[PDB]
Amino acid sequence: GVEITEGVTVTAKGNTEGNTADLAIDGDLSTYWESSNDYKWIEVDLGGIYELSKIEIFNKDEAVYKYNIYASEDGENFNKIAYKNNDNVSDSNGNMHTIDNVRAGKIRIDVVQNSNSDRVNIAEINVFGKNTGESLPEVKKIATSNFSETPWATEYEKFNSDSAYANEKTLNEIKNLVGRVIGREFKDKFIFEIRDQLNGNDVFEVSDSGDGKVLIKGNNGVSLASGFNYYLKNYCNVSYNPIMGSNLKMPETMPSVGERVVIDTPYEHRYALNFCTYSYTMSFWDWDQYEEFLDWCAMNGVNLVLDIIGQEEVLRRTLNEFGYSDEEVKEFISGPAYFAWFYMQNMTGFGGPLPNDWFEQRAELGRKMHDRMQSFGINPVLQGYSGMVPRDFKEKNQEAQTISQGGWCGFDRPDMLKTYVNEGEADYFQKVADVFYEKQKEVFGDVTNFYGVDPFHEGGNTGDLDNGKIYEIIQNKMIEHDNDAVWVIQNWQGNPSNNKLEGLTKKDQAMVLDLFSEVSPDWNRLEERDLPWIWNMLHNFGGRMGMDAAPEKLATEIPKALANSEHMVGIGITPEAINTNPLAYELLFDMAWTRDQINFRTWTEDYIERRYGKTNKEILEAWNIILDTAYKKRNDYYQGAAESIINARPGFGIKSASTWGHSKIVYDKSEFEKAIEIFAKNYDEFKDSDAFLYDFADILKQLLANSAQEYYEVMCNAYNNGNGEKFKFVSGKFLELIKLQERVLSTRPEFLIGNWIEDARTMLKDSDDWTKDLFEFNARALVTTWGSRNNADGGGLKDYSNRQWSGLTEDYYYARWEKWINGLQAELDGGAKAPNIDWFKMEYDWVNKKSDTDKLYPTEASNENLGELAKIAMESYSVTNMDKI
Ligand SMILES: CC(=O)N[C@@H]1[C@@H](O)[C@H](O)[C@@H](CO)N[C@@H]1CO
Ligand SMILES: [Ca+2]
Repeated sequence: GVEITEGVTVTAKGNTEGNTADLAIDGDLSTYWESSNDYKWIEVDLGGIYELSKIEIFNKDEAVYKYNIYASEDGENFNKIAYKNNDNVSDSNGNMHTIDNVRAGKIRIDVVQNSNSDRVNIAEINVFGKNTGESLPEVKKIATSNFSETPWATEYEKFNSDSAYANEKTLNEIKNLVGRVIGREFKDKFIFEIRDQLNGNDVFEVSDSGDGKVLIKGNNGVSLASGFNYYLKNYCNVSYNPIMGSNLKMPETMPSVGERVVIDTPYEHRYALNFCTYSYTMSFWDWDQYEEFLDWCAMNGVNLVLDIIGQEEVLRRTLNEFGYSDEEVKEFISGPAYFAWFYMQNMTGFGGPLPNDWFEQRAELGRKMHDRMQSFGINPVLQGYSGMVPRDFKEKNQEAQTISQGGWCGFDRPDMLKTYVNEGEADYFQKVADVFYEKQKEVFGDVTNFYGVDPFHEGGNTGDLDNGKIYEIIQNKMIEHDNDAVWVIQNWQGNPSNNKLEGLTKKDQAMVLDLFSEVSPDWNRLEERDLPWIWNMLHNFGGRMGMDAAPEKLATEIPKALANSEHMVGIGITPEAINTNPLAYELLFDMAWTRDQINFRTWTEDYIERRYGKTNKEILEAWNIILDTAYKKRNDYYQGAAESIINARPGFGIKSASTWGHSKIVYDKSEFEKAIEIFAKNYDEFKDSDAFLYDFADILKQLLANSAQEYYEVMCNAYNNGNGEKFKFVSGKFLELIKLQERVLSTRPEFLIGNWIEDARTMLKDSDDWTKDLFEFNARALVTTWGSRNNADGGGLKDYSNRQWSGLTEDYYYARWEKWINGLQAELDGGAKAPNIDWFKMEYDWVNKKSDTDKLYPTEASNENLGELAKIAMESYSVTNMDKI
């Protein structure tokens, strides 16, 4: 094990001025590399492959550093060979790590923590090993297939050109949906038929075949699956929701339909998904989860779906034509949990770089999905182009004209190409837009006419440019590459302004999603300008959880809008995550199949019976309590469910966990608790229904969140009044309340942080330790600090995506409240005034832990008895009995 003192080089992706990467290997403890951004790692090339025995690391000062060390012997796979995670200070002796004679040609050191500073540093790194005499192999450049080369193109064109082949494909796939949803044994109890549209509208039919089979007709795959769904819900008491709880118990014999049914929808489009859904929910989904979602979409009538899968390969091909290497593209693109804000032009780089094999795998996932969407008749919304480029685009393309977009929550927005230039100037918008659309075809082929792009989303800068001309040129360029193109435009807090929208010269080739129609509708100005538009329920913000829904508005306002408009072309959901309140989403898509207002109370009565497989007068009573409290119609502005005090940074006078959220419970808390009492009383009868268990946990965790808020206010008066003994008692019950909450959360697999993290770590096959640790960082950061310090704090993003999740509650939310409570108690006991707590440092310490070295979170839910937990909460942690407590 001889020290390697020749041929050693190093790179980094960032450094503060005069603290370059090479200063970590110059044999001088007085010079150091220091990080300047969130790339906190350096990569050492050893000038050959050595079997390493020791790695020695010196820091620039005496802080507590934590870091992870990776090695590669093939040039591609960097696996973890050592780490420091104890709390020892660095000193002048350095830290020496034993390596077990691991072959390595390259080494990565990632300094994730410095107790003294946001920035990390390495003064010296020495490596000890024996030469093997071998050199690393040249690593294969990124290669991806053109669509036309693949079997996907063959199958896609065959569907297009052969109506008989396509109908057989659609009918066979619908049969496969039946098998996946309710069981293979039910596939041959259904006969599916393509029919025509009913006077220009999508339509389905359900009826008896004559021999005890169910005959379902529909004009395309979505209508057929919606007919299948209609039959399950109205004749089988069955309810399908692969994300939020199902009752799939089929009768012993197929129920007969009786009088035939024909049902159509007046909406050309039924739309689903926010850009944000691709991050807060779908970041680590595999094909199995996409297939389920599409089965559920088709069954709920969905036929228009935002689709950004594999767009990284589209952008790689595009930027490669303008002076960007693959490595530079990977630095530009974000990590896997941040594509929502990368493609909305809000942020770059953070969470990356993506692995090299990312690009082909995701292009293949996208092609897989377009085949299934084609079978069903679901239109994807691919990408438009508006001028997004990296900030160094002019450095590489000197004649290009760009506009700096400034910051977004402490992130650097990408630049924007000037949408038009002067005569004599080069028009790189035309150049890059031409390539972008052409490369998108190369990756996926002609799969849709709908394209989504949103310049100046939540900021940016229009420079000297005219707002209307900008939108005129973007649309014209889109139509140039697809004559039937429809630009799908988000409508969010009054933007894009009327002046922007009036620049659209082809109104029929634009479609505006009114993003927030169930709380802050903004479609009148779209309707006035004869712009096709869609009525959308947003409902969910950041995946933040709680009992919250607007069923009365859905049942009334949607048909009212259709009766008072001419350019309402559909309805949709725009949730930032799909993880809460399945009633809201079931009801929205149901409103596609009526032109009249419906009764939301009686609809809910039918819904819960098929959701639980059974019903009675007590369960119905509890849900009418829910309808009169958490789901009651309101007329204020609010973003998502009222937040749980448990999830907020501890402090005085807290009114929300997120920056733009709300913690006020607008219903009577003791009234709502009656729903929990009724669920507990009927637990033993309904416990065989997983959806009942799902909803029980939902209302019970809402109960403990509601009561915790009351205990916090008491806890706060005790301190402000100096009553130490009372504070100790109230805060003791508070922490005990959270402990009980953790047990409730533990019962649901949907609430386990271990599932979120494991999905991140396993979403690619044959990925190295480096990639797994980096993906886990994406998963941990998104639901806590969101970004690093300037994003969480100065940017306002801290706890934006806070989740009432198992494990995360124990190790994050409880830990914060415990540390704050201990500080206040010491002060009240005659100690020094409680220090200010740098919350972000503590939070980022959890963000950077790894599942394979620190603590592995479970993927299996517990067996705790919700009914029993409900009794404990009512007796010892409730609002009703709070004065006895
Ligand atoms: C950090 C975040 O998730 N910000 C989202 C933004 O990305 C989204 O466009 C908007 C409308 O859905 N809701 C939030 C902003 O108010
Ligand atoms: Ca040095």
